[PDB]
Amino acid sequence: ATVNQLVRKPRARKVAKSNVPALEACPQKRGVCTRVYTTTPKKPNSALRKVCRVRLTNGFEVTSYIGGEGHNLQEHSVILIRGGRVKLPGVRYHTVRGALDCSGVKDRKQARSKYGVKRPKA
Amino acid sequence: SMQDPIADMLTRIRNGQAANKAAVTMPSSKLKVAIANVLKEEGFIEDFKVEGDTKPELELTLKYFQGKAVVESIQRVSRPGLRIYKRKDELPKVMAGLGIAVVSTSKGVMTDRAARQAGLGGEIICYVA
RNA sequence: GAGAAGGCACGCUGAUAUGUAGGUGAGGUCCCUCGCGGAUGGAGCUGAAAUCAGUCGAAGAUACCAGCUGGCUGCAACUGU
RNA sequence: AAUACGUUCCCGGGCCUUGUACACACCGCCGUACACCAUGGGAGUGGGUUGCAAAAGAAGUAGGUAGCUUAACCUUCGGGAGGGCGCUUACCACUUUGUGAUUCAUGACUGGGGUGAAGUCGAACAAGGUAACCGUAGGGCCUGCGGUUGGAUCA
RNA sequence: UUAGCUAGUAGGUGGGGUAACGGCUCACCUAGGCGACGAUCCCUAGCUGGUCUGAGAGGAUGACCAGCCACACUGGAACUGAGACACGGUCCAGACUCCUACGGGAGGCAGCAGUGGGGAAUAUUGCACAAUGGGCGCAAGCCUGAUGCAGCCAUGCCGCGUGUAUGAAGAAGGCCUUCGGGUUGUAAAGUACUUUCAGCGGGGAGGAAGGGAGUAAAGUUAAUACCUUUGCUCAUUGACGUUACCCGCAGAAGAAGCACCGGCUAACUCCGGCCAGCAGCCCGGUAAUACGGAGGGUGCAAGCGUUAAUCGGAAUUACUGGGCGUAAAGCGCACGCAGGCGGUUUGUUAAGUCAGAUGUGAAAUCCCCGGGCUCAACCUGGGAACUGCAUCUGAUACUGGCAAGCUUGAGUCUCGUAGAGGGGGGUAGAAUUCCAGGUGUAGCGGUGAAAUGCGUAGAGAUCUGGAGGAAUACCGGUGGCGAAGGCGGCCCCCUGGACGAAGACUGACGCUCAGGUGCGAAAGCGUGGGGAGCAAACAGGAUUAGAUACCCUGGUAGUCCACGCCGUAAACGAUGUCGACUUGGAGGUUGUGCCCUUGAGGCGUGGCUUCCGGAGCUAACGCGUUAAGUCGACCGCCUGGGGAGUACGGCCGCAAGGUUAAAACUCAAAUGAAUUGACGGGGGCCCGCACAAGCGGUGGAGCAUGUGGUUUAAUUCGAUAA
Repeated sequence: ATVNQLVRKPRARKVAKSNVPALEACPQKRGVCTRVYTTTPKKPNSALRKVCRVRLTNGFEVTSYIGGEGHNLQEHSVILIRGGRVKLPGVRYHTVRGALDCSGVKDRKQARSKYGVKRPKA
Repeated sequence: SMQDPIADMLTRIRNGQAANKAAVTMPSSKLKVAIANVLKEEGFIEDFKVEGDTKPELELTLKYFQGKAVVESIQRVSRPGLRIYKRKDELPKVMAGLGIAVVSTSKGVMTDRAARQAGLGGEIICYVA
């Protein structure tokens, strides 16, 4: 652009839109499980992904993934969600295992801190 | 229309050097003659002469070394659309000192190192490397 | 559409101004190719509206007189017959 | 034994060239039932903020003052000046009314959009079997008019 | 996707008011002021030194520390005072909470702790005024949730420890194994040694200056009192605190976890079925280095990971530092105001520019050299820096202003040239259709083939006359004119532009252009005509599985004219306008000059134009003096693919719709050019019992045999060019 064209209208920095807008610049958000169900992946993959819908404390209603093998999550369960999408279109948040309603994945021995599993004492 | 005759002189020099022209001719001017003087005393052109009285015609004799162009690069820095003035402590050096930068200081048109030794700044006319 | 809706002011007395702006226009003076003339001239007469101050009553468009208003919709364009 | 004139057509193959949105490579992509997500319209409904025209007028400050009261000062001892309260006017907050503007949420119903190994019916890419596309108009893409080559073949 | 705003509004005179100028306020007068350099309106927001990031320019940000501002439950107001319209003052009103004898009262933690609540999340209802500072006081001193400290939290930075040395045939168990062994691994056990830190006990700075009481000297004074200052003496002043630090004791004794190991990215094996699951971007359908567990290893380490957020990488908003022929991007074209830029010479100014000096740019922070904490973090001395702003004095090259010029850019005039340039009127011939008539007879028309359709009421064919509308064969041509859209018989009338020759003239009068205006194919709309041919819609006949299509027979709008509207096209050279420079070749078209013009000749010189191609440029294709090469001025436009040139709002329109123009959401692609194949209901060439020419069969019958299916206890398994 001509220097005069920039003087009259400067460069407009491209604005980046968040990938986790329901957190509102917070690392975690608390919400209640509205509906717990399963979903089928997309194309290449084939499974039954454990997912849940949760109305957060700021009013946002989002679908959140439940990682790990096995979960005891029912309706009205108040869980803690964090960012991190599932590549399962639409799901953009993860449920923190070991956070105030979601028990840790039982029988974990490796990467326990990622699933809220206490260290097995000898 | 013709709104920058100095850039036109630089472009004529560049195109005559790329076409292996022996000499280039152009309408003359005081600033053109000063820049041609700076180019000749620095060794980028062989000679220059101004012919004519009512319509002076400036003729620069281009220079070659090994059948190659002596002027590798010549750019207009300060131009009508954007004027560039520099202080003596921020005068530019072309090719890390191997090239020259024609600067128009209050004591005439000179090179960047001459303006630095004279403790002067001014308008950066062109870069000649 | 619309006077949409809605609101404010409103009497009397005084002052501005012993009656104002405006209207009307005598005498006078001047001119005139002269008359039911022209110009100037302002006496007298008439006279709103407004502002300010005061003042009375529960109430000042005080009586008679003198639109109810808004929203949605059917039908017919309309005034008319 | 018969027949083969010949390479126009069917099939398969070889060489060259051309177009291609194909490359597990022609046995190779578009638009109208179900689920979810976000969104436009929608009779309205509830909030926030705010404009205009008003009404209102606590306390306070200031102007006015005949009613009540009043130590310093003046006085002829009678009072006077001044002050204070009360009243009142001006400004003004809350508040009230009417009518608009804007924003959010919401709403029967309705329009499209996106996503989803696996549903139904049948334009583009080769000259895609009617060349494709652009503007426009008419009719579960086609046709008319004009334009482009970002069309193939041309003894 | 906010363009107009403002009535005390702008200014003036006078009165008042303030500590002070002032529409600060009032009366009157004038009619102004702000605004495209964004006024007004709407949303968000405390500002700065600074912090993070970055090579830098920038981007993000404003917690702690320091400066400024604003607020003190919400709204308003004043009083006292030097200072307030006042956090812990006053009055009023409101909401709320509490006491009440029901008549009245009281309160404001956004001070320090603390409570409930909200949240993913942020601490003690602690000690002392011992130091610094503050208020009051002559002072002693009193007050001080400032402050000095302490408590809690791995929240961050920094430092230290969780031992050290030796230790093998390398024990056991674990894991793997070609079963040989390898690895965990000197790792462990064992042996020798040590004791930082923590635990127990004993010493012990510094933060402490002062203040008090005494005396002595000096000053003051009439005074050897009192007071002030100055020496010395004495007894004291610490919350931290059991301080820092030091010394002794005992014993390896009290102290290692987290993530990862497919690639990016350091680190590999075993075991358990597209499920369970992993995933920052590109695994798992029965020997998964990707899931889960184990062994081993890798990286960090009192931490380790995940999430959230900023910058970087991202030259991915490109000022430094990008692009627009085909990948996203040149407005359809032009005129033109504001704006941007501007040929050449002289003089002058000194506004931009440059140089020097002065003032300022708070301290802290950043950086450099040192110092003190046992080191570091941290604290700190000095310096540099603060790239900025203002003023003053000079410089005059360039830009700007002013004045005078100049002719080369730009225009005017003279004479001619070519042209489908435009508007209006007239006319000509060929042809289609229709009407009337003559001849003539059974078909015509159409198609791949048909049929619908016309025809014995005489069609088609042919001949004659007439009517009407539309378009202009041959010329005709990668020819011409026009800004673009476009313009095609001939003639006349009006009219624009371009070019050339030789001169004369004006003297920068120029280029570009947001907003603005004008022109703008076809289709479409309105009014009034016209209507031969063609032909959306429509009807019928075909084709087809269907055929709302292609094909056929008709046929309305429309196409045509006048006047308005529409304002869009693959409006294309997918290439904005203007100017300068850079090797060539062959043509076309249109002027002009020269020569016994030899010739329809040759040689120059302009304008426009087509093809090829050199350097150069390009991702390539290709462009290439008519650039997509080298530059300059200005404008328009682009920022991944969809959603989407869509919705809403505005403007425009009779309508159709045009124009300006997002968001949520969703994917890791979408795309351009070229390459090797494959394919084509593309082309060329050529073969094969491939077709054609023939002969004999199979499919029909009975049986043999193999298969499928069915049946069965089994009808074993496999083969599907089977």
